[PDB]
Amino acid sequence: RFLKVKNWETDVVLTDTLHLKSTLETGCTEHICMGSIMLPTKDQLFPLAKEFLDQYYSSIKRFGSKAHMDRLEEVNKEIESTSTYQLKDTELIYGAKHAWRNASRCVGRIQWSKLQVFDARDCTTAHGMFNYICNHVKYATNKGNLRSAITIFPQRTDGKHDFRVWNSQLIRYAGYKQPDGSTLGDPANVQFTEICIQQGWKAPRGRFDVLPLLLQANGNDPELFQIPPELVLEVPIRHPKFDWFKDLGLKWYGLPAVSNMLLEIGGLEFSACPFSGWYMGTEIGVRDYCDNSRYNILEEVAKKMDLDMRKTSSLWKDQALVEINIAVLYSFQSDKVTIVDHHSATESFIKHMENEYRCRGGCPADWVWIVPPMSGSITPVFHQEMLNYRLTPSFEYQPDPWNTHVW
Amino acid sequence: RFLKVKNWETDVVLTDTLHLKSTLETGCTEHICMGSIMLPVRTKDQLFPLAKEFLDQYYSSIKRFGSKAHMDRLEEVNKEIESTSTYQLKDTELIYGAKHAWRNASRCVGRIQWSKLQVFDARDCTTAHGMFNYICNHVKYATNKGNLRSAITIFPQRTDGKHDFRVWNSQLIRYAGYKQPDGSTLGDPANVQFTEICIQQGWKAPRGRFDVLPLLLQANGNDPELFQIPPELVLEVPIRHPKFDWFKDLGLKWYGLPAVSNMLLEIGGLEFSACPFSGWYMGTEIGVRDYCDNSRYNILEEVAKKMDLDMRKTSSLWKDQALVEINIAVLYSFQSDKVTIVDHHSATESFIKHMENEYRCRGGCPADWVWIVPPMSGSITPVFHQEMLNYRLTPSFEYQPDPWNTHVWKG
Ligand code: HEM
Ligand code: HEM
Ligand SMILES: Cc1cc(N)nc(C[C@@H]2CNC[C@@H]2OCCCCOc2cc(F)cc(Cl)c2)c1
Ligand SMILES: Cc1cc(N)nc(C[C@@H]2CNC[C@@H]2OCCCCOc2cc(F)cc(Cl)c2)c1
Ligand SMILES: C[C@H](O)[C@H](O)[C@H]1CNc2nc(N)[nH]c(=O)c2N1
Ligand SMILES: C[C@H](O)[C@H](O)[C@H]1CNc2nc(N)[nH]c(=O)c2N1
Ligand SMILES: [Zn+2]
Repeated sequence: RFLKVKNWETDVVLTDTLHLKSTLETGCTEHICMGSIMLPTKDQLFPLAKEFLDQYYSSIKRFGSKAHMDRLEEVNKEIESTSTYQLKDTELIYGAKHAWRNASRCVGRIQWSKLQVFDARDCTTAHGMFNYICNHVKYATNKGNLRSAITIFPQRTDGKHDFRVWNSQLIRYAGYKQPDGSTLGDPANVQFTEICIQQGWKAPRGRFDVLPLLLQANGNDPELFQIPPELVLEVPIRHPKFDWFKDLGLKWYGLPAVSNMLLEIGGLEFSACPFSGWYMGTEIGVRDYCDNSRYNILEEVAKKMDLDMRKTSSLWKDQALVEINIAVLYSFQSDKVTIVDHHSATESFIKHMENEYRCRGGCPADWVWIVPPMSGSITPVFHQEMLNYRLTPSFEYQPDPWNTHVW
Repeated sequence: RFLKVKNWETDVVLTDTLHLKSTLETGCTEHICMGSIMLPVRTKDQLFPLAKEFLDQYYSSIKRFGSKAHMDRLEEVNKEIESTSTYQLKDTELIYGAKHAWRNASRCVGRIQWSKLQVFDARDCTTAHGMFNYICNHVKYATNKGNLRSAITIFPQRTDGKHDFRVWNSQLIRYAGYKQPDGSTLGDPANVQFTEICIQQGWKAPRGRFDVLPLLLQANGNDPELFQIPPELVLEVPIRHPKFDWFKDLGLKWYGLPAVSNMLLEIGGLEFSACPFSGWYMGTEIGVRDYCDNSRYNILEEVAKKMDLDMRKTSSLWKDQALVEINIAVLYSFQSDKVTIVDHHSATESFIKHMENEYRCRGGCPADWVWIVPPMSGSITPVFHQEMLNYRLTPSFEYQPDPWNTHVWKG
């Protein structure tokens, strides 16, 4: 019930108490561990609200004050007559900041407290959503000096009037099925590309086609919008020693911006709440470029390096993987667009973790997502035990909305 | 109750029923996942059910479940337990048991090999010297002049927990580590404490960077005794790089035989506290872990220096670049000397085919993703994208505390 985590490279032991305030379920039992599964009324709403306001008022050093009790009352009365309630601004900011503080999969949480929150709760149409979004993108991009941010659309009401961003990320490249039967562009987005084309998008039918936004206001059918090209900062990818690298025609976008999650604060659900930070190199260089199911360019790169591709044991995939990632890092840096490498990101999180242990009594952390997808055991997170548990406020993953929306 | 695992790369969906036969606890609950925690005298009473569970498993596997031969053996074990407190495994059962402990080892990527396992029965061994002989024979048989064969040697079972057989070495073959007065370390820093116990026990230590440790051997609850493995039995590979010629002058070598000797084998309720086993290396174990862990031989800097990488910012990926070359070197070296080795690409791929076979034939394959994914290049190996369920089946191998923490010195 008080739990220890050991770092096996340093012998630092941390004691976790924070887990006891754990509320949601993990998917694990004492019989089966699900650590590597990607997806494991007025009545219920008041405890949730209470649990949240309690932590808020504690955080502002006013637990059990006149102002604390007064708010519990007001919220309680609002639920009883309206069946929901509204967060104060200051509460909203705190909820969003803490949702990221609680995100057990996120290696970049050292920054959780620097999050600019944009209150789009007064939003009513897809056009409003687009406007808010363009502002988010421009503010966050900051000409390349990236700033973390989240934009929060109106909370779920009765589930029939949800605001949703249909894209999974604000900025993503189109994927298209080809005559030969292979894939042009990003295969991750085939399904969504076709929907866009089917909503009406004039697809340029290229390899790095920035997709249109699909915006749903008040549970209405969604509409398309192109993001002003001048707002989409992109980076052409070159190697600091391989001259031919640039001839591959590779580019990536500077702004990672998750747009499909559901944000839960004090029992209220914000179903459209797109957020953005900045890339860790490996997310582009390892996953976007190299995954079998993604742009998958290892064979092409390995050939240009004239490596021995006859046997897996020449470690040609590995050698090419490193060079691809040097190139991502080098390009972003050369163009002055913020990026971090896995070494410094993981070093940063270790410091963050130790901060959260002395300041908060722990830090939920999912080791399967925290350890980088290349060079695992030479980053310090590999040797660090982590406890994974669900705390609220949180971000949850949610069903791709076309399986869920009626047309 | 059915459970599905998905492969995100292939979209193959597998159904696990096997987890229904799981008994030991994981350490996880519905409130907390312990999946990355390294570590998350028996009684007459609990024993016959454990025996019976095991023996029903054995008899189903040979297609004699319900046979007279099965019921006779149940009653026979029954009796033996009540009159003597324990029981003895037949040869056939011991072999089956040791194969299934490997089969159920959810952290092992090598399990495609599980049915090929040479079992050596050392249950007549009564002394340390006797243990040494048996271990020497194991090492010679498994080494096989470079053409490694999987094997395990099984020493007599625990009785009252006061007469335990133990190999104090954590692997049969490992290098010493010596802490210097100045805080540096010569040899393997993992093995420094154990090396101190050996020096203390009387070992004369050459004090260099790759000294093979002496076995420390405990028979029958007795104080352990020192023994030198015959050096002609210790196959070693000097490490060189196919393109870089300065690599060999780093002075590096490694032993060919990976052989775990500190674990506990449990079969039908019995505890074998001494069951050293051995297979062959996956190259990243030496390349990534042994050489490049910071707490081990820590050679990334020296290798990047000699490679003249830009070492002034981590974003050159100098560590990553040096790591690949070392790993190329280890696989090159083993292969040139005809010592069995598998790379991580080929080992993970075999494992996914093993894993799928197991779902079709057995109803599951428990697997610990945190351990199965190699410690480099994780995401370009197909295990990365594989969902896995982790659960504890017996027969099983178990960590046991280092013996020098528990032994009462007879003096
Ligand atoms: C400041 C720079 C940031 C870095 C370097 C970063 C790092 C990452 C990384 C590497 C992942 C794994 C992504 C994957 O492999 O799919 C991740 C996941 C995630 N991060 Fe961050 N993050 C940053 C900012 C943010 C911000 C601003 C938020 C929200 C406010 C956030 C919330 C999340 C969440 C909820 C996940 C899990 C996503 C999922 O489950 O699909 N991160 N983070
Ligand atoms: C074909 C040769 C084999 C290969 C390539 C292989 C591969 C591996 C690797 C890479 C590990 C992880 C070690 C680490 O990174 O800490 C491992 C763990 C393990 N393997 Fe194997 N294995 C092989 C044969 C065997 C055999 C013969 C057995 C026993 C019969 C066995 C049982 C285990 C156990 C119990 C663990 C976990 C050890 C622990 O918890 O410390 N393996 N396997
Ligand atoms: C089925 C499913 C569940 C889930 N939680 N998330 C997904 C999305 C998959 C999981 N990894 C790749 C893909 O996610 C990419 C979007 C997350 C990227 O997250 C960030 C956010 C940042 F701000 C910065 C960085 Cl480097 C990464 C799918
Ligand atoms: C605290 C703890 C628990 C535990 N279960 N196991 C350990 C042993 C640790 C895990 N990494 C370093 C040390 O491993 C050496 C033992 C595993 C090696 O196993 C094999 C066996 C083989 F036949 C082949 C290969 Cl590549 C590896 C420590
Ligand atoms: C099956 C496994 O859970 C899955 O492949 C995970 C592994 N770790 C990950 N780690 C990160 N950061 N992102 C991911 O998408 C994944 N995928
Ligand atoms: C803390 C963490 O669980 C621990 O470092 C694990 C991570 N994965 C590993 N995987 C293997 N194969 N071997 C190990 O020693 C470890 N160490
Ligand atoms: Zn778990």
